[PDB]
Amino acid sequence: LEEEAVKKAARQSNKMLPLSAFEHAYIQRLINKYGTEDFESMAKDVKLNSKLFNGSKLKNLYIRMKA
Amino acid sequence: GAYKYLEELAKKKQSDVNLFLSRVRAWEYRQMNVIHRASRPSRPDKARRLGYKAKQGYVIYRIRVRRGRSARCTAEERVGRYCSNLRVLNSYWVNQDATYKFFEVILVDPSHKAIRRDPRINWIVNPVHKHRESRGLTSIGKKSRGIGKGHRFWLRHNTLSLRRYR
Amino acid sequence: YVKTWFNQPGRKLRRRQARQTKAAKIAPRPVEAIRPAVKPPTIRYNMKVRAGRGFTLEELKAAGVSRRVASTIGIPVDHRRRNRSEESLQRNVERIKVYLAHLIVFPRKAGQPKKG
Amino acid sequence: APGLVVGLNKGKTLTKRQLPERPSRRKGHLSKRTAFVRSIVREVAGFAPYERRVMELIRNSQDKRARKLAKKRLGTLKRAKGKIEELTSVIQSSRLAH
Amino acid sequence: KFSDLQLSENIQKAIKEMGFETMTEIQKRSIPPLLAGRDVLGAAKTGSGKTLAFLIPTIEMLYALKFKPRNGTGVIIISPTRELALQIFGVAKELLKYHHQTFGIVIGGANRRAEADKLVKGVNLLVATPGRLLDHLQNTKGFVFRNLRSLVIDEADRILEIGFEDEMRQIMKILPSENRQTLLFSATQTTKVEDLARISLKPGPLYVEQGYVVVDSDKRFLLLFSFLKRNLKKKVIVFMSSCASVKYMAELLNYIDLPVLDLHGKQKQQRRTNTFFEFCNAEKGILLCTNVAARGLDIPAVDWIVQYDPPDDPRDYIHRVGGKSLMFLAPSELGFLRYLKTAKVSLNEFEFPANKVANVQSQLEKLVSKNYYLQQSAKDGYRSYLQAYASYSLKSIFDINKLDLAKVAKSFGFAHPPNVNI
Amino acid sequence: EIDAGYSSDSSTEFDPYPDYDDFFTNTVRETPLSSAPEPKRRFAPSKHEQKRILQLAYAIRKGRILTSEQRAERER
Amino acid sequence: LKVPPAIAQFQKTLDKNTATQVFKLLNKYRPETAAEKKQRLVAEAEAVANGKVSKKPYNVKYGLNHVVALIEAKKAKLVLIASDVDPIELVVFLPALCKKMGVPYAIVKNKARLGTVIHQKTAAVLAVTEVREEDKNELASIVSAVDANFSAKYDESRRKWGG
RNA sequence: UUGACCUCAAAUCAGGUAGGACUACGCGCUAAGCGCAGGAAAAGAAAAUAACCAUGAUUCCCUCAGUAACGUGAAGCGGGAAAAGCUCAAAUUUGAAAUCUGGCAACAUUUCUUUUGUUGUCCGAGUUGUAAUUUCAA
RNA sequence: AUUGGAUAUGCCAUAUAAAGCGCUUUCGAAGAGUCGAGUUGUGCAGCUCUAAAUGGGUGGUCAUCUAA
Repeated sequence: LEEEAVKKAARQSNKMLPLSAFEHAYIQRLINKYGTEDFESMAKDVKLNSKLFNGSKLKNLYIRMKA
Repeated sequence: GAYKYLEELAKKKQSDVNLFLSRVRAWEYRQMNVIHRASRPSRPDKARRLGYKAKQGYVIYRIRVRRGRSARCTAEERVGRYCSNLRVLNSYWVNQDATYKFFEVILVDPSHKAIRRDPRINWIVNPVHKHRESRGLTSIGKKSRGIGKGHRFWLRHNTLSLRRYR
Repeated sequence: YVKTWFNQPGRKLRRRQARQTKAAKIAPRPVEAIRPAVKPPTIRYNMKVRAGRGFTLEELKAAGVSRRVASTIGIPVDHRRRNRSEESLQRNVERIKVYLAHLIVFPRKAGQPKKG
Repeated sequence: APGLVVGLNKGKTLTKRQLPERPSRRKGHLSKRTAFVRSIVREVAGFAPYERRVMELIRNSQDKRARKLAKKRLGTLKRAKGKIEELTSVIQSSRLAH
Repeated sequence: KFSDLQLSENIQKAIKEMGFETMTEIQKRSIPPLLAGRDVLGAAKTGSGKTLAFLIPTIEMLYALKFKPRNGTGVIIISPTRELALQIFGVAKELLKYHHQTFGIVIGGANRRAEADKLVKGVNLLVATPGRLLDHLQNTKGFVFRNLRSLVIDEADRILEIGFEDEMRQIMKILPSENRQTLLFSATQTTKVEDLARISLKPGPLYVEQGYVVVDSDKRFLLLFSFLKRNLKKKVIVFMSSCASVKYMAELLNYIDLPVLDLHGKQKQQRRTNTFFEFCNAEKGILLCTNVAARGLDIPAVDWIVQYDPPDDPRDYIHRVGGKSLMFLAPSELGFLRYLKTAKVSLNEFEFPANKVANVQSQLEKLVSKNYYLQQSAKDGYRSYLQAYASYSLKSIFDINKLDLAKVAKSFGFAHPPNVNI
Repeated sequence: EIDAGYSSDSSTEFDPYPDYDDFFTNTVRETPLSSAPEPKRRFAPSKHEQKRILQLAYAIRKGRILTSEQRAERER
Repeated sequence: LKVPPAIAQFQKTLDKNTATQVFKLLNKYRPETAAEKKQRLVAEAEAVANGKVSKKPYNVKYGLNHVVALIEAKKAKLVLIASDVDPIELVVFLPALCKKMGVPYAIVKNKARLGTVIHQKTAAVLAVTEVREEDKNELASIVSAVDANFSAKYDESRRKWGG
């Protein structure tokens, strides 16, 4: 029972999500104008951050875009 | 929004606003049948907190009972027999005068698909809920038989329990 | 009226089969949930340790089991009980830790939509 | 081992814990919105016939008679004290604008 | 200096990132005995590095004893006002950036129902004011503080002058005294300060021209905006009474194409120093900061010093000035002029025409209403402004009751005053 | 003290239509009634229709819903 | 009987000309129909399906709970109360609440006229909180008329018992 | 002159539902009479106990205990069986009634050509409030 | 031949989404002809009166619950 549960975890081990066309262009457009380190200033922008995501949701988008 | 204002107004019942309305509405209620359909609850806040939703399947019925069992209990039962294809949800005092006590009864249509498909009121479709007022299973039925939790609230006594080894 | 106990052994058997039925359904996992250890509430019995209802929210926070995932692995949660002394907290935090030591939780299938 | 021991005893050493307050105990705390709503409705609905009698008795400095009416009306001295204090505040507020 | 100090790696790494790796005279005579655990009775001037003096040894003790939030608060720091406490809390956040000790601040005018919810989780580094801490000590069930080991008093002279004489005496009884390190700090050495030291510190302690403008509250910002526009090509430094107020004003002025620097930054001491050094280097520019942030910093050659918000310490402010001075004075606060008469300070009255005030209020209100981060900054700047006003030492001069809140919020960019508690 | 006396009306043996009295609304409240912070959602495009747009797009992709051009040309 | 002041204040409604002007401004900010809204969403949905920012709407606010929360938010610039709500308690406090919170209000004729504006059978009350910059003058002119023709008028009659 | 809403009506209009019988066990009103259910019913997640190192929905069994209380006659605790928790009302979705019954048209599906749904569209319900979120354990 | 809950796998998946837990210089609504009081009949019911907001209930100022 122990091994099959560990092996079954390995098979279903890709919890990480890919990005989509809308998400990728959203984060990329914010990145090109603000950089890849100043997420606080990214959040405070409203012209580009139309959905008004906070810096923590922008970081996940940036971190997720690489993979 | 305004349902908070409605409930604090309901607390003041001898007030000038409420006393005038109670006298006027008692007159119009007496001019109708003893049991008559209401288009909408006259106290929408009390109906709403007791379970009334403004959707198809829910029904409000106004009934008058001779003042001086509980009148509120008797209102539920008599409305239950009148609209016998409906389950009684709850009931609330609305008006009174020197002769009559007026109650409004919330009933649901168990055969209506909007009630049959709402998981929040689905529970009343089950046949165990036929005539909850007829069995003291409503709010005022439960209180009437002293059902509750505490120290304020028969086969077990008189029996002789004779065990197998004794 | 006399209550006669001729079905005392027929009740005993029926309860065993209900246990057997309950296992057959969820056989890799215990037929009963785990319980806390609590001290009875009187001067006569407060020196005993007995099974309680469920673990407190302070006990689960300290162990590491959030109140949502606690019930899903058969850990009851009593919101009413509390921890007036550190002895009860540490006695039952260790109980959850030992139970989690022996726990083999089997992975579930998780929806993985193709797009982002 | 994952098992429970039942009976016997445990270390009598005690270490008290200061538990925080439960949200259920917060009941009875007046709100800013509920205070506003109750004051509006107090004004709008008008006053009961017995509340008018009490306010006029307070107006003529008949406080002993006013408390006797309120206590007989509501049913307790505790309720009478609150009603007298509330209506006296109404009298002062009305007297400001009347 | 910092390298010579034996602070742990996390404290050392944070100190390098937070600020510099030097050690001032006040620190050099205070870190050693505080680290050893001996009682320290220092007397240092304002802005002499006192904040770090009682922080680095204290945080090191927290790491040394390995405190956890389930152990309650192990350190309490007492500050007289919110602005000084907030600066300390901001610095402490930088220092604890690498550690694992929870920190928190309890000050007057804040959310008591939420402050208590924070406390029952354990706040291993507590910054407080005497008024509110006593309330949380006597009236909050779930606040574990029996494991206290360090008590720090900041500016004890101001604490006793502001009216916390009895508040401290009550706090000492509730607070534990056995095996607890205490560190009093007050430049003044009055007899009452010595009495507090006797009742708190253990035996054998270680001893160590004016110009004003009368402007109504509603046009206060509009007058400022027009004045800054007129003097765009000069070196202007503006003092305010809240770090939240300066954040909004700098954010608002950057929005409308009036670039202004600030010492607020992001509560990062390195960024504030960088901004101040660049402003000193630049011959022209405009900077907004608070009195506390500018306290202890050498003011450069600046044409205009604008005191947009009343100062918290008029006794220190009159000696603070000793280009041209400015004072945005309200018609309800004309009594502050009488104080300068008592202090024997020369002054002149400045007048402005109502025609030249840039009436952009309708557009200014539309920006704040439309934008979200502007509205939150405006709301918080307005809240902190009032709370500082209600906490001023000069009750007879700056009466919050005599202040009109509708006009105040008009300056901040609100048609109607927001709902802030007191 | 008490004097154990008896009141003039002790049991031991008026403008019925007054004018409206403004003791509470005679003065206007300056500030909002709620101090609850403003949510970000009111300053952003609605997520209700974004949810609805996305499930309208899916039906357009799957052909369950006739597109505006196809429906308009079908009316001719 | 003798109607209380809080219930008699509804018999003195807004007059012909001002109500017609009020409803003229309201009809420029009617909400968007269910049939039209779908058409706007499928236009945007089709745009995003083939290949891919907007502006905040401007419509009159309705609903009893929604509007009462808008008055207490000091957001409503004009509140229009129907004069014939069947349980009168639903709006009996609205004039006094608007007086307390400094909002211009009026009691207009028929719920159906308010109901028509918002594509409903009946509306108990309507509130205008924000208008387009082009029509700021029109709302200001109407509010002045409501003050002059409804609040300045009557005034004493709402404190006297009716009937 | 027209229209909108409201209230009251009519129809052998469409779709439903109620009654009567059984009643060992259930729950009520007042053994009997009367009313109403199910495969169990009722009760049920504390406006509950306690005074302790505290306990922890309900029901049932043992014990408490023929004790206390005022011949009647328990209950807290303790041992066991079984264990499971939750839903609303009251806070603006307000940058969008996001909610739902029905008709019609397709499609799928069946203990089943008998069942049960899906999608699309149109009307109706609903802003005097249908969804989402929240239930104090927060 | 009818179906249970699982497992393996295929195809779809409206995720621009929805959660759990970190934190808070922000908030935190809680059920009335009811509770209660006076009096009659069998806790409940009748009738007269009729509330409150750290309030109300129930126990020994404290504890403990949070009704309608």
